[PDB]
Amino acid sequence: PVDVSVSIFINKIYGVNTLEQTYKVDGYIVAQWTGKPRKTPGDKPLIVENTQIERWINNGLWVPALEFINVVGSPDTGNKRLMLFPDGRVIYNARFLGSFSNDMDFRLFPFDRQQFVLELEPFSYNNQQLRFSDIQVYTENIDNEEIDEWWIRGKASTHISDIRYDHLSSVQPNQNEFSRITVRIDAVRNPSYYLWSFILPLGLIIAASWSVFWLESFSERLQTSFTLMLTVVAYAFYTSNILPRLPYTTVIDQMIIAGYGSIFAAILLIIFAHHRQANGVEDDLLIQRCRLAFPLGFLAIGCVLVI
Amino acid sequence: PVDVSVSIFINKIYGVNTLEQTYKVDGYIVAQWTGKPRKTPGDKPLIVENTQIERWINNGLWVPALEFINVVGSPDTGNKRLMLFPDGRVIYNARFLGSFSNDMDFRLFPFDRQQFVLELEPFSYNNQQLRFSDIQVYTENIDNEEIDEWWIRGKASTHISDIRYDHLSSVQPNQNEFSRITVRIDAVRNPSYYLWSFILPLGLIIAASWSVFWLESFSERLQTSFTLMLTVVAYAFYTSNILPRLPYTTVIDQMIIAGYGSIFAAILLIIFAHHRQANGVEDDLLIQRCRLAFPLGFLAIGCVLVI
Amino acid sequence: PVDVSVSIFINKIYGVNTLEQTYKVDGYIVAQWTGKPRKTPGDKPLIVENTQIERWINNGLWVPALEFINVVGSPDTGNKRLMLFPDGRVIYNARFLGSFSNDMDFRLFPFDRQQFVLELEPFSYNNQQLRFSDIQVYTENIDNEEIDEWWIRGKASTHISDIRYDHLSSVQPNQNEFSRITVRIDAVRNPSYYLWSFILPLGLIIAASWSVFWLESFSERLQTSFTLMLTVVAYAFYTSNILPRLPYTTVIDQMIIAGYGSIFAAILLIIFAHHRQANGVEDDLLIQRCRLAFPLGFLAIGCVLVI
Amino acid sequence: PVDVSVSIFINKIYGVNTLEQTYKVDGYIVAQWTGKPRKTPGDKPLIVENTQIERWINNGLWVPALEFINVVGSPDTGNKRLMLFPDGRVIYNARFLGSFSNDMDFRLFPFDRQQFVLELEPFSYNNQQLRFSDIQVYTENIDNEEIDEWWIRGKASTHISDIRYDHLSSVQPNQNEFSRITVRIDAVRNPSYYLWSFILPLGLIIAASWSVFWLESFSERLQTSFTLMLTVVAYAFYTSNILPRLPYTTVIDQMIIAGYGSIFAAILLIIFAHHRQANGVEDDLLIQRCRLAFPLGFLAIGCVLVI
Amino acid sequence: PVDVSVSIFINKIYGVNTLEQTYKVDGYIVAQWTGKPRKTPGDKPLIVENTQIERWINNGLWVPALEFINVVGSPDTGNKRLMLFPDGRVIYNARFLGSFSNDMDFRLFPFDRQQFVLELEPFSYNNQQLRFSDIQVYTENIDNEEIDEWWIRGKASTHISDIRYDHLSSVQPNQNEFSRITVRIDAVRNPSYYLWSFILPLGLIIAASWSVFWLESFSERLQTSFTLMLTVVAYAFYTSNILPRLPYTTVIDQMIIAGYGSIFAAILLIIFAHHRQANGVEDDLLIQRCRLAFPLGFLAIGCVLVI
Repeated sequence: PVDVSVSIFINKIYGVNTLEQTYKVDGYIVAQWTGKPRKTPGDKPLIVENTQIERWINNGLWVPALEFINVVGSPDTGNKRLMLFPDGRVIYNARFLGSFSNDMDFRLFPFDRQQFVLELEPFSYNNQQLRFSDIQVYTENIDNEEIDEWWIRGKASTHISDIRYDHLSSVQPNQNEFSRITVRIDAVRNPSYYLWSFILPLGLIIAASWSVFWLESFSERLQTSFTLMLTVVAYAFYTSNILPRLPYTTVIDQMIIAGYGSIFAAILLIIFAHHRQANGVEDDLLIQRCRLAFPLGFLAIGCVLVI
Repeated sequence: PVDVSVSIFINKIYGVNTLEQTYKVDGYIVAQWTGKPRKTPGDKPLIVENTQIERWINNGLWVPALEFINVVGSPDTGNKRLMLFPDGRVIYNARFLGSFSNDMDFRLFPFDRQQFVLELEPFSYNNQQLRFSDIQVYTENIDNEEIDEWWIRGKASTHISDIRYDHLSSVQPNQNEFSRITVRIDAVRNPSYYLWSFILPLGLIIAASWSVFWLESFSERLQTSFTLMLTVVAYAFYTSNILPRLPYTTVIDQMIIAGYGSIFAAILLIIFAHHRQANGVEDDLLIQRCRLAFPLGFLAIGCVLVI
Repeated sequence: PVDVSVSIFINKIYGVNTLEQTYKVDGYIVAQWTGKPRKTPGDKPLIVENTQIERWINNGLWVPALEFINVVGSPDTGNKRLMLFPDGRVIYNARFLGSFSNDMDFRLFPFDRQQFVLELEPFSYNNQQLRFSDIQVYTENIDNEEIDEWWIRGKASTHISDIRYDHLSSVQPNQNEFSRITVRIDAVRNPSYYLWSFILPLGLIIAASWSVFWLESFSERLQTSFTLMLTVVAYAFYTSNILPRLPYTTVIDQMIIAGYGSIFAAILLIIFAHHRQANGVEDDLLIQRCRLAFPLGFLAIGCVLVI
Repeated sequence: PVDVSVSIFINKIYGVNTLEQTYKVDGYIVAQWTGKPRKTPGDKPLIVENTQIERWINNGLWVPALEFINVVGSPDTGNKRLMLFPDGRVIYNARFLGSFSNDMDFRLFPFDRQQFVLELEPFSYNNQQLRFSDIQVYTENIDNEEIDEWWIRGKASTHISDIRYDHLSSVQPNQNEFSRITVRIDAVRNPSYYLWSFILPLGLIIAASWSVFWLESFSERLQTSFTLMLTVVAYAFYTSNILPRLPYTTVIDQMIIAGYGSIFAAILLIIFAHHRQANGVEDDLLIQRCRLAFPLGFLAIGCVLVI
Repeated sequence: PVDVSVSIFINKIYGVNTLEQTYKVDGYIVAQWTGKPRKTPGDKPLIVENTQIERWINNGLWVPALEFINVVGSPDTGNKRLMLFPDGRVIYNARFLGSFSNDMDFRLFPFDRQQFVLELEPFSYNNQQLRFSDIQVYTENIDNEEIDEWWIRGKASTHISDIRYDHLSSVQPNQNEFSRITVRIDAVRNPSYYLWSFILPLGLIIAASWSVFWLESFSERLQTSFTLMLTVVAYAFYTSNILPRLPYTTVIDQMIIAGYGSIFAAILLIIFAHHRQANGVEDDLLIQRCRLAFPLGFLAIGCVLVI
C-alpha cells in the first residue's frame, strides 16, 4: 500500500442551501506520496502545471484520483500542480470549489449549530492508504464574526478510517476496504439579525394583540381582532419570504402559529363573554377582563414551547 | 449478444422541480461484461482512470455508451474508471449527477406520493443485453425522515425489459429491440410543515370568517367582511408565493377558493337579511342567525371536497 | 447534391420563457445520406460513438454540420453516433437539449395558443439537400393533459423549403439557396389553474366591490371603498408576482384595471350623490341606488372587453 | 496591413439587465481577407467546419482572433466555418450569443431610449485593418413591435475607427493603434404595459387619495388617511417588485414618493384645520375645503416633475 | 528569480453579492518577463493566440500560472496571447471575468464604503518575483456616477509583498515565500435611491404614526394604532424584499424596529392614560397630550442611534 499524506487548506465556507442541505467550500488540497526516484533537470524538484500533468500521466505517471465522497456535482478545480522530486516523492496541489452535502438539522432555526464536512477517499484504489490528515482552516475564530453569517467553533477535527463496501466488484480476496479522510468543522449561526428583525417585532405584535381586551365595546373588541388576524398573516408572509425554506417548522414558525391561535382564542372568548349571560348585553365583567389570563396564559404555553 | 450486468448506487435524491416534473439524482453506475482475455501488468487487474479511458478506446477497447433515457440534458459525470481483468472481463465505474424526468402528479399536494425513476438503455447497440440490475439505495427508510423533505418507501424496484422502436434506421432484419433497465423508487412528502404552517392557519382564518354573523349591527357585519376578503387575498398571496408552482389546483388551493366563496356567500346573506323584510331595518332575526348554517354548511361542502 | 434524410424524435417540450419568447426541447436527431461504399469489419455496419466520430472526421469522413437556425445559444448534445454502412450509406444519431426561439403572442393569456418550432438547415452547404423530414412526437394527445401544463394538438407538421440569402459570400454563380426543414407543433395552455385561482376570485372581488352601494351611510360608503381599493392593489400584486412577465397587458391584467376603475367610478358617484342636492345631506335616493347600474354597466363594458 | 472585411448579422436582441447594464445578442459574424493562393480539391473553394479549423491553424493557417471589446464574459459560439478559396482569400463564419455591456440610462423609465452596441477589434494585431463594416439587422422596424418589448429605430449605424493605447507592451516604434468596428442600434421601450398597469392605477389611487377632504367628520378624515398611507405602501411594494431594479429613482418612483407626500401633507392640514380656531371643534370651514387646492396644487407640483 | 512585471486593466466592477461578500471584475491581465533570446520569423516579435499557446508550452515554453488568490471559482478567461520577442522577452495577455472575494461590511447600509480587491500570486513558484504592478482603471472618477451604482474614489492603490506559508511542502531550505501583488480600489454607494425611496417614506410613516395622539376618543386612538402596526409590517416587508440580504441589521433595519417600538410604546401610553385616573373615563388630559413627548423623545432616542 502506498502512503499518501493529505493536507487540506480551507479558504471560504459559504452559500449554505437549507433545502438541499449543501454548502460551498473553496480551498486547496495537497497530496504527497513516494514513488521510485527520478532524474529531474538540475537536481531541483520539477514543477508540472495544469495541462502538462495530463501529459505525464500518459507516459505512465501514477496520479491516483482522490474523490470527494460528499460533493454534489463535480467540483470546479482551478490550478493543478505536480511537484516531482528526484528522490522519488510526488506532491499534488490543486485548488477546488465544490458544493458539499451533509445531514443538516435546521429545527432550532435562528440558533442552530451545524457542521461542515469534507470526505476524501480514493476513487479506484483500496490499496494505497491515507498516512495522515491536516486541515489548515486559517480563518479566525472570534474576530470578524459579526461581519460574517456563521461563527466557526473549530479548529477542524480530522478522522482517518476504513470503509467497507459489501456489494463490490468481482474482486473478493480482500479488496473491499478503502482509506477515508473525514474533516469536520463546527459552526453556529449569527442569531443577531433574526432576533432584532424577526423575533422581537413578532413579540411586540403578539403582545399588542392582547390589548384587544382593553377595548370598551364588544363591537370594538371583535372587529379589531379581524385586523390583528390580517396582521399576523402579513407577518407570516414577510417572515416566510425572507427566511430559509425548510420542510419542517422552526422556532419562529411556531411563534407565528401561536399568534394565529392567541388571536383565534380571543375571538372565541370575546364572543363567549357577550352571550354567556342572563339578558342580552351582559358581558361577563370578570371574563372580558382576562387581560392577564392571556399574557401569562401564553407565557405558560410559551414555556412549554421549550419543554 | 454481450451480457452486461449493471449496478446502480443512489446517493441523494433532491431538488424536485414541480413545473418541469424533474428531480436530481447523484450516484454511481457500474457496468460489467466479459471480452477476450488480456495481458495485464503482473496478473493483477488493471486500473484506468478518467482521461486514460479515452486512450484505450482509441486503440479499439469496446466501451458501450449507456444512455439515461430520461435525463433532461446531459448528466454531470465525475470520475470514470475502467477495471480491466486478465481473464477478459471489464468493469466500468462512474459517478453521476443528473436531472431526471418522470410523470409527476402533484394534485394531492401536501400529501402526494411520487416515484423517482431511472431508465438505462444502450445508445447504439440492440445487440449486447442487460444481464441483471441491482440498485443499492443505501440511505435509510424511517430514520432522519423528519430532517429530510421526502420519505422513501423503498427499497428500489427494478425491471429489465425490451423496447421496440418502430421507425428505426435502414436496418430491418430484426434490430429494433433494445435492452432497458428501469429503476423505481417510491416516496411520500413530509406533510408536517404544510399542515402546521398552511392548512391550520387557513382553517382558523376561514373559521374566524364565520364569526361575522355574531356582529350586532348590519353596517358592522358588512364592512367587516370586506376585511375578511382582504385577509383571504393576503393569505392567497402568502400561500402561492411559498408553495410550488403547478398548472393545476391543489388541496390548499381549493381551501383558499372556498374561503373566497364562504366570505362572498356571507356578503350575499348579510345584505339579503337586511332587505328581505316588511319595513326598512327588519333583519330576519332567524337568518342573521345562521351562525350554524355556515360552519356546518361548509363542513358539508367541505366533505364533498373529498367525495 | 447529396440527399440527406432527417428524422427528429421529440421527447419533452418544457420551460417556456414568456419574456424571451423561448422554449426548451429535448430529443434526438437522425440524419442519413449515402457516400462511396466502404470496407467494414465483417460486413456488419460499423458503429462509432462520441469521441471516435471526431477521429473519423480527421481522416476525411464527411459529416455535414446541421444547424438549428432558431436555437438561442448552442444546444447541449448528449451522445453522438455514426452508423457506417458497407454499401456506402451513413447514419448520424445524436441526442440534444436546446433552447429554441419563436414569435410568441401571449395576449389572450390564460387561453392562448402557441406553436413550438424547430428549424434545421445545413451550416456550410448549399449543395446537399434535405430529402424528407419525419417528426416522431411520440408523446400522447389527450391523455395526461391535466397533469401537464401544455396540451399538444399535433401531430407535428413538417415543411422542407429553400431559403435564399441575398448578401452572401464572394460566391455568386448560384450558391445562395439552402435546404431548410421546418417543424411545427401546435399547443394550447391548460387554462384550469388560472380560471379557478385567478379569474374566479378576481370576479368575486370585483362583484363584492359593488355591494358598497348597499351601505346605509355616506361615511360608510366612502370609507369602505378605500379598503376595496387596497384590496385590488393587493390582488394586482398577487396576480403579477405569480403570472408570467410580459411587455403587454393580458386578459387578467385588464380585469384588474377594470376593478381599479369600477372602484374609482364608485368613489365619484358616492361623493356626487352626497353633494348634488338642494340642502346638505340629501343623497339622491335614486342615484345611491345604482346597485344595478354598475353590475350590468360593468357587464356591458365587460362585453366590450371582448368586441 | 491585411484588409479584413466584416459583416455582422443580428438575429435577436433580448434579456436586458438593468442593474448590470448588459443585453444579449445572438447573431453571426463574417470576416474576409486575402492570403497567398492555395491548391483546393477540384478548384472549388474548400469548406472547413468546427473542429477542423483548429487543425488548419496548427499547420500555420492564419486566422486572427477578433475580440468583442464589450462582451461580459466570453461569448457562446456555435458553428465555425472556414471557406478557403483557391485564389487566396479566406472567409470566417461563426454564430455567437453573447452578453454585451454599454452605458445605459434608465431614468426616464417607462419611456427611455437605449442603444445596443457591438465593438469588434482584433485581439493581438495592430497590423491588419478593418476594410468595411456591414450590419444586416434583418428584423423589421414597425411590425410585430407590440408583440416585442423593444422597438428598433434602426437600421444599424456603423463606424470604423482607430483606438490608441497609451500604456502598451514593450513595442513602441508605432504599434499602438488598433482597428475598431463599432455597431450601434437604437431602440425605445414599449411603454404600453407600464402606462395601463402602473402609471394609470397610480394616478387613480393618488386622485382618490384627495377625496379624503369630502369626508364630513375630522375623525373620519384623519383615520382614513392612515389607510391611504397603507395603500401607497402596498402600491410601492407591488411597483418595486415587478419593475426593473436600478440605483436611481425613475418617473414612476417619483409619482410614488409624491403620493406619499400628498397623503402626509393632507394629514398635516386635516389636523391643522381642527386646531387653528377660536374654540375646540371649529374646523376652518374654508381650509377643510381645499378639495381643489390639492388636486391642482399637485398638478402644479406635478408639472414641475417635468421642468 | 525571474522578474515578472504585471499590468492589470480593469473594465467593469459590477454584481456585488452582499451575502457571499463577492463582486464581479472584468478586465485584462498582462505579464512580462525575459527569457533566453529566440529566432522569430523575420525579426518581428511573434504572436501566438489562444489554442496555440498550449502547443508552445508542450515544446517547453515556460509560462508560469498566475493565480488570483481571492477568486471564488475559476475565472472565465477570454482570449489569450503570447507575444514572443526575439531578444528573449515574453508578454502574456489575457482577458478575464471573475468573481472575487473580500471582507465586506454593510452595516452603514445606504452609505457604506467598500473596497474592491485583486490578489495575484504565482501558483507554483516561490522563485520568480513580481517586478512592479500597474493598474489602469480607466473608467472615470466623478462623471456618469449618478448613472452607476458605485462611485469610485480611486485610482487604484497597489502593494507588492511577500507571503510566508508555514505548513508547506517537503521543501524547506527557504522556499516558503511567494511574491504577491495586491490591488485595492475604493468606492462608496450611490445613496440617492435609498434616501428618497426608503429613508424618506419611512420617516413620513413614523412621523404620521405620532398623529395618533391628536385623536379625540380613546377607542379612536387605540384602534388606529393597530393600523399603524400593520403599516410598519407592510413597510418592513417592502423594505426587506427589495434591500440586499445580510446577516446583520442595517441603518434602515433599525429605523423599522424603531417604528415598531414607537407604535408599541404609544399603545402602552394610550391605554395607560385611560386607566390611570380617579373614576372610569378620565384620560390624563396632560398625558394624552404627549404629542410632543414622542416626536422629540424619538428624535432623542433617534440621536442615540448615532452615538
